[PDB]
Amino acid sequence: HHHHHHMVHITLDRNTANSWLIISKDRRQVRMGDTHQNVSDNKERFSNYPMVLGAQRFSSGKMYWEVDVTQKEAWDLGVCRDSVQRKGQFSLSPENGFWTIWLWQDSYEAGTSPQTTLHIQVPPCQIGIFVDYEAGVVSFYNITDHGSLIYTFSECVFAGPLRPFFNVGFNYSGGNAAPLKLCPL
Ligand SMILES: CS(=O)(=O)c1nccn1Cc1cscn1
Repeated sequence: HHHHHHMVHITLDRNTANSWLIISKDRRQVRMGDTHQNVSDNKERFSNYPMVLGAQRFSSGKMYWEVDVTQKEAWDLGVCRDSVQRKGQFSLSPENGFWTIWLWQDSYEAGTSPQTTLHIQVPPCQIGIFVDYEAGVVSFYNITDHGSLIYTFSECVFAGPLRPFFNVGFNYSGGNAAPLKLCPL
C-alpha cells in the first residue's frame, strides 16, 4: 500500500483503560496485568474486557498507524466511535460503533455481524490500520507480508468522532501476556 505518509502518532488514554491494564510511561504500549492496577473507577473505563482507547479523536482526513502483536494469541484492533458503550457485555460490530479485526483460537476474523473469516497465509507480527473519514473506509494491512491487504470495511457510517481501539485479550492460557505496542513512524 501507499498510505504510510498519513502516519499519525497515537498514544493511549489511561482514563479509558480497563483497571487491570498496564500502560507504559510513553503511552505507546499496553499489557494485561495479573491483578487490579489500583486506579479509581470512572465512567470512561471499559469494565468487562481488557480494552483501551487512543487519546486522539478523528472527524476528517486520512490517518494511518501500526501496531505490534508479536507472540500474542488473542487481541482486537481497529477504531470505534467516541460514544461506544463502556460497561457490561457487547459485541464488536459496526452497529455498536466498532470497525475491528481480531485473532482468536489460531484464526483471524473481521468484526462484522456476523463475523467474517479472514484469509492470512503469513501470520502478522505488525498490523497497519488506515482510516479515510470522508470515504467511509477502514482498511487493515499485514506489515509482515509486504503490506498485503487483510480487510476493508467500506460504506462505513461512523456517525461521530473516531478513536483508535485496542483489546490486549485475556490471559487464561498463560500464553497471551505479551503487550500491544504502537510502532514508530
Ligand atoms: C457486566 S456482565 O455482562 O458481566 C454481567 N453482569 C451481570 C450479569 N452479567 C452477565 C454475565 C456474567 S458472566 C457472563 N455474562
